[PDB]
Amino acid sequence: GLPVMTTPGSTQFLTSDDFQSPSAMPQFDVTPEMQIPGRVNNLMEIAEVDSVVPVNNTEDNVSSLKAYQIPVQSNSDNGKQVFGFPLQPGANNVLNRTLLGEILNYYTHWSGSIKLTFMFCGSAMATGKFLLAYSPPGAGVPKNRKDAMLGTHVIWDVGLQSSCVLCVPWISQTHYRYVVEDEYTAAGYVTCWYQTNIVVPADVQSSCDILCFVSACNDFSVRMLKDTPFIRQDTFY
Amino acid sequence: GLPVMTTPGSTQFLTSDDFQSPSAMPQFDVTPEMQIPGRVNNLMEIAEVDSVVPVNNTEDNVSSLKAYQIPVQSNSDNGKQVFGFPLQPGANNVLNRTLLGEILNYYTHWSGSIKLTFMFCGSAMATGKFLLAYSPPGAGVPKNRKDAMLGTHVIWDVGLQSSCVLCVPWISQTHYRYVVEDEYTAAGYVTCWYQTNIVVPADVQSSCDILCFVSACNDFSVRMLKDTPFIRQDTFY
Amino acid sequence: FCGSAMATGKFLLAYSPPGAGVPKNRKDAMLGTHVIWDVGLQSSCVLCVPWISQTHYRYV
Amino acid sequence: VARVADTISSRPTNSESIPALTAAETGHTSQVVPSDTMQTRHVKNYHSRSESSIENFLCRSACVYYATYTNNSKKGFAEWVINTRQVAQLRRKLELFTYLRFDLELTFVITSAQQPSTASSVDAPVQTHQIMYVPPGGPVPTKVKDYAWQTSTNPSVFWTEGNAPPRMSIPFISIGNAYSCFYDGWTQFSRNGVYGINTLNNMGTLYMRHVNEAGQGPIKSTVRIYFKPKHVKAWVPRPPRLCQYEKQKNVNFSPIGVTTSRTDIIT
Amino acid sequence: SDRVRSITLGNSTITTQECANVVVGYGVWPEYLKDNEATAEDQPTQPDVATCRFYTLESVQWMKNSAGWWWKLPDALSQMGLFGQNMQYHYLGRTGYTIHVQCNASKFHQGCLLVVCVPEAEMGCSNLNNTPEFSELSGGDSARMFTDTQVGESNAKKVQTAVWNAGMGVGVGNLTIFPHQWINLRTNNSATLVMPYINSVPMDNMFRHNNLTLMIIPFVPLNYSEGSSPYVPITVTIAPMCAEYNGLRLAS
Amino acid sequence: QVSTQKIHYTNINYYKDAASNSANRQDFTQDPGKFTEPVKDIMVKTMPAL
Amino acid sequence: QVSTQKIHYTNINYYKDAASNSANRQDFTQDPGKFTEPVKDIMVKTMPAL
Amino acid sequence: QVSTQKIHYTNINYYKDAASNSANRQDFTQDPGKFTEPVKDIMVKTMPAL
Amino acid sequence: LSITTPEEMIEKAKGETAYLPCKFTLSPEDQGPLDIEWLISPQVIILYSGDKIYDDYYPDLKGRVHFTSNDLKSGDASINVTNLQLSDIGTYQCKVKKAPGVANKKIHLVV
Amino acid sequence: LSITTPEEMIEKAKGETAYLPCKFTLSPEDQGPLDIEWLISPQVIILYSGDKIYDDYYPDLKGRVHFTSNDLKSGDASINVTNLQLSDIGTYQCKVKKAPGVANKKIHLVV
Repeated sequence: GLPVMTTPGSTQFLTSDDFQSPSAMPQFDVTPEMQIPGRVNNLMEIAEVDSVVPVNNTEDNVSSLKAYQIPVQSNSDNGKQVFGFPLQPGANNVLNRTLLGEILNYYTHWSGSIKLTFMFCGSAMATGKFLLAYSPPGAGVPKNRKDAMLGTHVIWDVGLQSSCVLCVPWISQTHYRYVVEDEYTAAGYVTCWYQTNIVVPADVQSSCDILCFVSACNDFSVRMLKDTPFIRQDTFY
Repeated sequence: GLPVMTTPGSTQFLTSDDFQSPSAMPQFDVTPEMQIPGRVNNLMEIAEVDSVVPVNNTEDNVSSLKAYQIPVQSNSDNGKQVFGFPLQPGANNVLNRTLLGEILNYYTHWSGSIKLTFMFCGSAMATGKFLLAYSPPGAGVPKNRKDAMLGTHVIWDVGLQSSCVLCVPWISQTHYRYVVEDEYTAAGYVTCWYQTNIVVPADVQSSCDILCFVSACNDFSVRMLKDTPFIRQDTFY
Repeated sequence: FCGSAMATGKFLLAYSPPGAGVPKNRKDAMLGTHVIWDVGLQSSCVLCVPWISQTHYRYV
Repeated sequence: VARVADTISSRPTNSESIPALTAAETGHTSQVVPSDTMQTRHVKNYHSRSESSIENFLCRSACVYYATYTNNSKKGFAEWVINTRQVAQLRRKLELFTYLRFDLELTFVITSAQQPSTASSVDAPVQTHQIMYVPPGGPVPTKVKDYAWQTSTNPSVFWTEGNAPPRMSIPFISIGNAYSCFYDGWTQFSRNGVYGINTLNNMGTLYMRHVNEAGQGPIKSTVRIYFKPKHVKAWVPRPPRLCQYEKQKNVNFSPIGVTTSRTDIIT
Repeated sequence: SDRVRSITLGNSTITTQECANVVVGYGVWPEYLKDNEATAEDQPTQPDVATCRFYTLESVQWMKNSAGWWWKLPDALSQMGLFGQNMQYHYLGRTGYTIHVQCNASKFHQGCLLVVCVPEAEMGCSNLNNTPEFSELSGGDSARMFTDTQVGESNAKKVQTAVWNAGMGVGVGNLTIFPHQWINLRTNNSATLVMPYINSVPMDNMFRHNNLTLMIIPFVPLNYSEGSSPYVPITVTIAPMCAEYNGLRLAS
Repeated sequence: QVSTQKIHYTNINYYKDAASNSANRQDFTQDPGKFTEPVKDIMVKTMPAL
Repeated sequence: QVSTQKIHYTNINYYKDAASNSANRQDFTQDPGKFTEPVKDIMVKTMPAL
Repeated sequence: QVSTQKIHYTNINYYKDAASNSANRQDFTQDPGKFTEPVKDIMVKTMPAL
Repeated sequence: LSITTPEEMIEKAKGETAYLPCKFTLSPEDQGPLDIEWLISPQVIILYSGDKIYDDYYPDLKGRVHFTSNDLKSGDASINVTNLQLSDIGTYQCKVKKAPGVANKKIHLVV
Repeated sequence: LSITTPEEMIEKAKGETAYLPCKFTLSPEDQGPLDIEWLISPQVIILYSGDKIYDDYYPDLKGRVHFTSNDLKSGDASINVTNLQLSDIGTYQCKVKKAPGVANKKIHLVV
């Protein structure tokens, strides 16, 4: 006849509690496990994997494979802008459906730096140079090559190799950032300008393309798990 | 006044729980046990015991003792089929009411190999040879002796001894198999062909019979206990 | 390959031991012994036919 | 502790070791850290990746299916085959992997609702529900007033209102070594019939019914079922489902663009 | 150097002067079945030279307006000699493949490919009620192809071959999480993957379960100026490794 | 039995099974070396990939 | 008192009887040698039965 | 675990977090030397402030 | 339960025999009694309840329909429609109900 | 939700264009569908529900009002009132309702 007292919080069903429970089938012997290859152990072994970014939406290149091709042609004037998009890896309509996006859309607070691998999938005799700049927020978007080379930037050269990994650093006042579209914690902008024109020999196409990947560095993290706003349902299947 | 909290799962009656309980009659002294012979300790001491298989149903040899006699007579042509039945030891209408069947019909997942003892209960001057084949699934049933001797088979000879134990091996992708009639986990077929004809001297009957037993090897096991689909009831007795 | 300097390609050098006829489709000859030659900086590939015969010698 | 790696200081170099340029053809993702393309300060990092693990991502209960059954009617009782394909907020979390292995923790939240009775002075006592679990192959009941309910050795639970919701635990019940959330290939050796159907993940049914009788006025109830995958291990990750589900059996869909669109490539 | 490789198996050899590194599955190398994991009750057979070699599938043309191609893996070698012959008489069997795809072009063309090997690729039908039949889901060492237009609805048993969804209802960009390599006609010439046995049971039948799928999706389409060769073919050559079977039976 | 938390905390197992214990929540181990770099020859960061 | 499960688990007896303890569930012992081979002379496998 | 009260008292932690423990109620420490005398040179009581 | 093709289009000529197949397999979780129906939407036309056939329901089709197989409990619900006419255009529903599963087949016949 | 100025006084001359601005920002806890209203108290005059405009509600003002921006989901609810007259004195309420937030703006127009 031990004396006990029932504290508030009894006879409730918390959705995310961890308690023991009586077994339904006792002495069930499960089948022994097998060393199946490819064992994930933390969802941050998926943010490390590159995935192409649909950065050419344009409302008609979306329902096709053209959304991933970035137009790069032999310009006449120097210092033109190739692309540009704000960096909100959970709210932007570009980094949303990438492999990083559907991992971020389950959490709310993230951190760490992001890499951006580019790959010149053009001809074999063509060269050129591009300026990948990342301007932290506070002002507007940069509008002239003279403006964007003030921020953080790499001057990419195309040669034997076919890539250059602009890693956006983690420059923010707070230890985290929201994944929803906010204004208090903006994360800047990403641009990419012609350093020098795209020159080609004769009998070679002047319309080349570029693909762009995205991933996380080795200091990424998330927090405050929630559910995704993408998948709806009205009745059962 | 210890503080406690009541977790979900209280004031419920789980049908298969194991808890202590207050005694109804305290200090009851039971009568001392007696070394009664024949103590079973695990229902896998019953699957080891042979039991004849009703493998001659034929819709009229069922309501008699003829269901267990396998017709074997002195044929004229060579290479005839004696019997044949699929091997689903919980769903087939042949291995169902054997002693293995009413042990399997309480569980759902089984494993291990099965032996099949045959016994030529014929005359004393008659000889012959039979080919007991077990064709794993994937194709249809074998239809010619040339086809069934491709699988696993023993070539039985009748002499002084009067038995031959075809042991079907355990050849299956999964660690278990369902006892209900399924298609994803079929277990093959069992056939038995004339190797050579059944010859007899004069003044001896040419119509002999054969009985067939069934049992489990020493690596049998079951799991996931349920109730049998055989016994019904509408009101109490 | 004594061709040009910008041209590439790949060839399948197959040696089918006897017993059947000559192979007549690429699907047939890649069943025997074969190398899949690629042309690049180097300009050669040495298919070595092995010694596969029942007798210790062969007539000329 | 699962701490993330800190960042080390750097100085402005001028050398032949270029960490930036690499070859993405090799299928080998980059491995650079910001300390290799700019000047960084030695920042101790205390962030932790604990709340992103597998057991912190999956071990959270989620409604699966819910049925209703009236009291004052013949065969008023609910059946349900056990499968996670039906609700989509949980289906998508289980498609991120191909071969899962977990034991379960069910939970039933049973409620009642008084129906439009017609007599006068209706008053009913507390109710008692039964939730019977039939393994795959057992005998199934046909009506409420049946003798497969009591005289049975299946696992069932008896629960009455006004108390905590019932809960039982189910171990890893399968024929293989992992549940398969995908299975490409037919189920008949002749390659006919249904396409993506597998015996590997079957778990039986669930029969529920009232225990009281019809006193004076019908009572429709409702039961909600909640999963909780514990001890989970995942294998062979998979991209997340994009197109909207349409059926519970297969993975049919209608094609839809990759992302929502913007007005111009530079905005 | 660091650009050349020389792969040999059985009695066949593959040599490439210009290529990138080789990607090896999920980090494991294909080997036989240990006896802690074995489930068959009998002893398996191991040809080991009669099957472990490079079979060459049929060729495909890379037109400018191409969409893609896919092969169902332990189904495409159904007719290639001793492998297909041992795949019939037995009942179980495990393998591990060494896929190699090769498409060469000059220095004046442009293009790119994504050579991915998606495991357990389940595809969706054109009609939401039905499921794709066998004839239009795979072909004996023949390449079924994607499309750039959404397949209509009045078709009864067909595959939805809209490429921007990879047929599986998943976004086509996120496919890189599986082992893959890029055929890039600028610097690359050949892509090669080494895929172990990935399945939830130690062995399985091979006529009912295509436990892999080799897809090829041209991201940057082929393009060239007038004068260069207008015909650029692709050829994939697959080679089993560490194969073994169980459970003899009749032909089927 | 007694272990640390996110000080200490005490846990006792009551039932006689394994699928009845509470969630683990504390298997902190990762190894992306099989998804990021699944190549045969080691790739050094500084030196070029070719 | 403390024993292993299908790690460890703790059990304590409260009442002062024997028919009040919980089920055993852990008497794993078998001996089919009295149902399979109930014969007087030992039967060896290889040599014939006669 | 066991500590004194306002005799002794026993406390045991059950859950595996840190925000689940009860209130502390026993952090008795003060230091007004940063609000009362926030000056650079020390000020002695007896001697005048100038 | 599962039907191989939940809906399709069939075309036959007037005066021929119309084959409207209905195949299925049985998952392990199905152990109840068998029930097979057949509908028409220009109304039951044939039943199979309790292993016995009841098939005098549609006066327009008397004897003009009957099951094909002799193993109706194995996955065969097909019907043999004979002597096709012009008043036989309409959608058919092969409704099979084995506890606790259910599956249908929408055969839209056009002539 | 939050409006920059919940109420102010505006003065324009008869025959000019009247600018009645309505700006807002979006807190993180707002994720529902968008709704924007406009009232008048001398009665809805224009709606924005489901990303589509419904604006034939006030017979006295037909075509004399229309939104300005082309990014109405970014924080612009302003209306372009043209050709001011004398019967247009009254308080306006810019009622925007995004789940689960709500914010108003009381524009008292005098002429």
